[PDB]
Amino acid sequence: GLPTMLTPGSNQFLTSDDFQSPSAMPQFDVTPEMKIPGEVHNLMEIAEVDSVVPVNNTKENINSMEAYRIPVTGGDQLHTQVFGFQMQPGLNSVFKRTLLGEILNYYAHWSGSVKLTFVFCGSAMATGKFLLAYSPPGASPPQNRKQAMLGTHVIWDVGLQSSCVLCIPWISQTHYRLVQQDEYTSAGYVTCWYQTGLIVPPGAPPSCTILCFASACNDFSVRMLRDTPFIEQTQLLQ
Amino acid sequence: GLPTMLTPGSNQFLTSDDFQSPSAMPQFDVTPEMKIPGEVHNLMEIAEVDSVVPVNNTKENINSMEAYRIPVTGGDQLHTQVFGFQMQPGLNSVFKRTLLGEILNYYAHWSGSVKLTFVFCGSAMATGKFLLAYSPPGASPPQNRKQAMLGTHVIWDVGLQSSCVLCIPWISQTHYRLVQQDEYTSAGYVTCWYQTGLIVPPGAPPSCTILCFASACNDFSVRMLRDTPFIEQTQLLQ
Amino acid sequence: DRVRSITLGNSTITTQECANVVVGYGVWPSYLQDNEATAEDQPTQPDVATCRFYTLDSIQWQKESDGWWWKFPEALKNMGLFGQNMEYHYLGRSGYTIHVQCNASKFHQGCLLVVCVPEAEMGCSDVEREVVAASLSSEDTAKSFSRTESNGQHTVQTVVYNAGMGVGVGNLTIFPHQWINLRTNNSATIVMPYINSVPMDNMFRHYNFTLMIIPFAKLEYTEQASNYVPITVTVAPMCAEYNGLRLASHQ
Amino acid sequence: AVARVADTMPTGPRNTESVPALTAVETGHTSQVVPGDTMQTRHVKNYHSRTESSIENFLCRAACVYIATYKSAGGTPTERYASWRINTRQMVQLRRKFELFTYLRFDMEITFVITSTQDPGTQLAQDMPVLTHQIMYIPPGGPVPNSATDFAWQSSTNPSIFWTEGCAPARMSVPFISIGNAYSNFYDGWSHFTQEGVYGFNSLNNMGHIYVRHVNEQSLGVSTSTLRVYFKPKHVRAWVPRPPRLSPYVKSSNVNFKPTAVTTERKDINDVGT
Amino acid sequence: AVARVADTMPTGPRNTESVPALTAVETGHTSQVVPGDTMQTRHVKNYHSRTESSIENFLCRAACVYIATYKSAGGTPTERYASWRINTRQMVQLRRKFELFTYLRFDMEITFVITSTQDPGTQLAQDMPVLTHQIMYIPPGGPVPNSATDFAWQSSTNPSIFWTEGCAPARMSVPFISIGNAYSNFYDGWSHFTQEGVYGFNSLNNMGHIYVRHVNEQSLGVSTSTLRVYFKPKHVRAWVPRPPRLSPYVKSSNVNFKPTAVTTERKDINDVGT
Amino acid sequence: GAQVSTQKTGAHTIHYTNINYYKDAASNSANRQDFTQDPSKFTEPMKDVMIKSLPAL
Amino acid sequence: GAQVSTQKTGAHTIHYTNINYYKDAASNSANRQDFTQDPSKFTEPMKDVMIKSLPAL
Amino acid sequence: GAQVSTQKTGAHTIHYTNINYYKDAASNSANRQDFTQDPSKFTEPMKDVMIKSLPAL
Ligand SMILES: CCCCCCCCCCCCC/C=C/[C@H](O)[C@H](N)CO
Ligand SMILES: CCCCCCCCCCCCC/C=C/[C@H](O)[C@H](N)CO
Repeated sequence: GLPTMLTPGSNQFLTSDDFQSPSAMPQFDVTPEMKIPGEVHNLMEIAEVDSVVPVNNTKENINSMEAYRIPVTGGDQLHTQVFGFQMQPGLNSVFKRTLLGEILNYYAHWSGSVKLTFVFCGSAMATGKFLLAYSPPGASPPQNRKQAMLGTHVIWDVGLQSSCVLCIPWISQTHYRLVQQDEYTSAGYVTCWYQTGLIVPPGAPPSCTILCFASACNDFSVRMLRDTPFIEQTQLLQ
Repeated sequence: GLPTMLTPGSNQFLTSDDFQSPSAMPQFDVTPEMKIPGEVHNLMEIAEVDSVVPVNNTKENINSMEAYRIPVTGGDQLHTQVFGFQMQPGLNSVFKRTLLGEILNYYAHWSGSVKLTFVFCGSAMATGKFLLAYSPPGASPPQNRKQAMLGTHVIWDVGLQSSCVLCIPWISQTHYRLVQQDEYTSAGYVTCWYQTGLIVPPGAPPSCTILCFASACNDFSVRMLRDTPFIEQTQLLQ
Repeated sequence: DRVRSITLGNSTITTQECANVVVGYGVWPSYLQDNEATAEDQPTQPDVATCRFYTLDSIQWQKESDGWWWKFPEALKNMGLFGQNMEYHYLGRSGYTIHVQCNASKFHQGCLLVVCVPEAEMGCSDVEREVVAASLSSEDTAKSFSRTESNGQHTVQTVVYNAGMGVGVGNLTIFPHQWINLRTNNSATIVMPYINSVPMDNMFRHYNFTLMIIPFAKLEYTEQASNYVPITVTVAPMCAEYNGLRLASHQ
Repeated sequence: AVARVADTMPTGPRNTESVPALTAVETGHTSQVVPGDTMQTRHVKNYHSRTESSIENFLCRAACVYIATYKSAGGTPTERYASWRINTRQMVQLRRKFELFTYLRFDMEITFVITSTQDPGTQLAQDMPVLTHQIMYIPPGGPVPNSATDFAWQSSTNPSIFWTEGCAPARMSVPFISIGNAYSNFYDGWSHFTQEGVYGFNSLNNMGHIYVRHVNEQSLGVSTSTLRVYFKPKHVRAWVPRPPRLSPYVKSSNVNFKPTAVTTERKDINDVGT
Repeated sequence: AVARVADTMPTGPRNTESVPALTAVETGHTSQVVPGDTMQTRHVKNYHSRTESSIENFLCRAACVYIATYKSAGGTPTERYASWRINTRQMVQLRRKFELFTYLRFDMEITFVITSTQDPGTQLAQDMPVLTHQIMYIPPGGPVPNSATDFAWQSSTNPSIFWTEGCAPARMSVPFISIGNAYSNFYDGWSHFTQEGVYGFNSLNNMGHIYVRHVNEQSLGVSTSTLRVYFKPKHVRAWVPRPPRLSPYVKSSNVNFKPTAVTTERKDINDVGT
Repeated sequence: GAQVSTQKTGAHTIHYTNINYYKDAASNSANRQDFTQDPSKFTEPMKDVMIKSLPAL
Repeated sequence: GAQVSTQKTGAHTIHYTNINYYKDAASNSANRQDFTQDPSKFTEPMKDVMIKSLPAL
Repeated sequence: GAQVSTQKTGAHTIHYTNINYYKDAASNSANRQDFTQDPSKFTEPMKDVMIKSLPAL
């Protein structure tokens, strides 16, 4: 018949090929597709959804509901930090188990800008102002509000609108960062400091609670699928 | 020659492929096709034919002709059921051995609406009325005619036309049901009760006989061929 | 704007501090088309007698509380004529509208997460066993979460941070959700369409979705203030239709 | 599209003289009653089809028809090769599928699956080349080989296929090779005109034989092999459908049986439980 | 091009009443704030894409779903073949990827990787031909083979693939074979209408079994083999995304677990070091 | 030679190509897409056409 | 039959050919180049369209 | 799809055919027939163009 020649790579099983195969049951009649609501076309539609960030994960708070809550208090204030964590959305104790960081662990590279939304869950008579800073990784982490005001920071006035989005920009020298980061592709730190402080009227609870959210912007991207280092097994499940 | 690459699935024997093969005896002259009457184009032309249903299959009646006959009687009546069976056309003692249920055991999934035709084989002077009910599987099976009148039921007046088709609808949440059914894809029950009762003149036989038929409608479908669990062997037949 | 009003049937619901209306995964509850239907017989469609607001039982948000859940449509078994069509018909299909309301004060504080979890399969507390139906959903009261681990042999694992399913409780925000912040919000309304893999399903052996209310930021106040902050749930079916009429079971 | 099923047209209430449910089976007629005649239905667009239930999709699946073993030993030359008078009656799974129809006319693909092993005993092989098998088809009347290494294994006109072990299974196509115009699965009659001889289909089966052997001596030990023949009927036309069989088969040349019950038993006539 | 990401439009200073950072999460709304609302940005032309993060590029990678072993020995005929009720719950790496979505509808390629060895003991083989394996799929309700060399291995209607050792792995395609309109990964409900029976997805799994055997006796020694099944879902549509799982799986038929911590611990809430 | 025909898909790039390589009609692939039917020969084998709504006798 | 489509290259002879050999739609290769998305169903599942610059409440 | 290009022969039926079978640009064969060059960047990396016959200094 026709003279061919078998190249290298024949009779192998590559797990991610796109080949045709003969059907086991031919002329099969499939049930018609009904319009089920909530169709996922892309995995970035899930990572663009805000989810609560366990920033208070100091044991013993990971076996309770207190991991998601941030303590703020009364007098006097402002020589104390509110919270602080590195910017590592795929490899961190803080937010690798969130909705953004779970899909990030299925990939090796990531890129884009990350949002952080902060809800103030105190009473409706409590005032306050905070400084929400982000720092590029060139230098040492800040230790007070004089070193933290030089980076990218917004000032959040708590009022009738009880949320503020600190949008971390994408500042790096590479187009992509690793998910399992290192000293090369480090992204920096995210800190929070008291601007003025909580002023409550008499008869109000003196201490409140801030919740943290994290999601992706519209220029987020992932690349290089891999398996997650999150779930394991030893033998087959019966 | 031409550089190819052998994909996975080479040199295998899939029993249901559609491949070309070189002819053993080439340029063979075949006898011409003559018009034999009774050509089968589809297997649903056989399952659409009524066939007698052994609803009286209580041993000892399966080793006789009495499996196909339904007893009806005289006085007084109507606190008694005529018959009753589950709706399971592929897996039942009643009608898996009929013409509809034999072709159903060659397939795994089935769908559509099933007909049940009832011939009254009593004398031509005997009157009577019956209730032919079908019940969806949501609740308990009925125990009298007050619980059986709420489902899908027809009323059959025995007269010059001695047949009545109780057409079981296709009511389910899935587009297909299994042939070997279970608690998930159960279809319900089919019962029969006396409406008024048999009134015969003097000199007539007091008891009669009803025959049951079963076939498919024009919206019946089967899917997923498999072997029947009906015939077996141990060694090769000599 | 902060004022809304939702009128269904012979019942209205008025609010004065509303966040918005989350509408499922985008779509509105509707009737089953002729393109997708598989039941052959004519479906019934009770407009006013079925699709109206039903007020469930009230719970108490304590300062040490951790969460509750209701499974639907099993929670409306004895609610009016919606529960009478479920027993008589083998098939059912409906969307819902879940209004959850909890007003406290300008001096109270707290937060809640009101999710609607489709096919919320729940895990047992004794592994290598199975739950029973009396431990998944009560007749009208709420099944609550526990702060510690559940020790029972046939109950749901009602620990709160695993949400009774094995997942992270912070990652429940994929589902249609609102937040009742007592600083800014008073009520939370969620319109859920019919989400299933089949076009219709028997609504006795299939909980379509589970409503969960979980306090992330707990409730605190001062001794001058009130000490009873209740939550009330008001759920209306929407575009409900049924098939397969037989005897009532059960009962 | 093709070949879909009928839709249920919507129906309201009625009070008519035209009753479609009341019929008469005595005419030998299966009724055309759809569910819209006995109850109120709704307009659904049924998108199901009957592509999986046609004749060609039902029979175009390969099934085993024989299992034949042969040796490579010394002595007893009947064991050095295998024979098969060609049947579709020895394996039951294809025999029952054919016997739903009276007549059949089709082409065929025939796949040979040969699987060997090493026979035990002293003086084993320990280094053997690959085996090669010759599978000769003898049309009715040809020279039958008495043993392996015979003159009839030349096959100048008999079609033979040679197949080394380790490759894909051998496969060829065969046309409709019958004398008549349909493979008669059933033949209610005799072989002689005096109503004597062979009653049944065994007189109509004149298709030839199949012989399989090792073309290699080996010279040290014995290796048995198992030929499994597979039949896939394609381009199938079928006539006069029969009822499916009830009692289990006994012989490969008869429809003889033992009388079995019509179904399996159940407790009562009204046995809707459980 | 498709499907690229949005560019950051350039931004100068501002003093507006239209503040985009201040929002309200209480409405259940994720904000659409790009970095140009809270700081001065520059016009970059972002050429990145989301082709690697679609549904079809995420799931079209083959993963193991079972590991089955079987012998070629004499005695204990349950070891002469292997069984598998078809699941996607026994191996965790594909179970966790499916369970991010509630419903799934796809086609599939199924690759069988069979790898044998020689069993120890006296009376070894020392010269064996190649092995051949039959991998029969039984749709739900069919005849189950009790052992090897059974009548149910004919497979006139069950799809079977025969595969000699040394060639490429066997591979076929399977359509969307479910009863409903989506493979329900989660099923919050029961099997009986009285709220009794089997709670969970194990009542919805009615896909059939898979049986694998040696078609050759051998006649001298024993050789074990290990079938590894691989699943690649293609033409994938998915609905209703779920949170990914936190606690490790225990059973292959349950979502039962033991309560685990939400994350890993760290030293302080303000722990930017080191 | 290129007999472009349509594939099998379910109703809510669907074409394939097929060449006949051998010189015999029995060498071809199976006719899996011939979906004709005529069930009137076994369901209604009457001399007179019977109407559903009209009575039989 | 020759469905000439474009390959995958990065934006700063790019066409390939594909034939469908088998008669079933499940036999085809993967639909790796369908890149639609609609994230508004989960990000903005509201009844009223919310503007960024306008206040929410 | 048939990208007919010329073979490699020495200056004193020279065409070949090439199809792209796979959906990725990294799957292609090597670009062995792109023979551009620009040696002025390393040989003459000057700000002013230098003439051979004119003196440098
Ligand atoms: C070594 C080369 C082998 C060539 C294989 C050809 C041998 C087989 C020819 C006969 C097969 C034709 C199909 C026979 C069907 C049954 O005989 C009929 N159902 C009975 O009439
Ligand atoms: C020897 C021939 C073997 C033929 C192979 C076909 C057997 C496999 C058929 C079932 C595979 C369909 C995909 C199943 C997926 C899971 O069941 C769903 N995720 C659960 O509903």
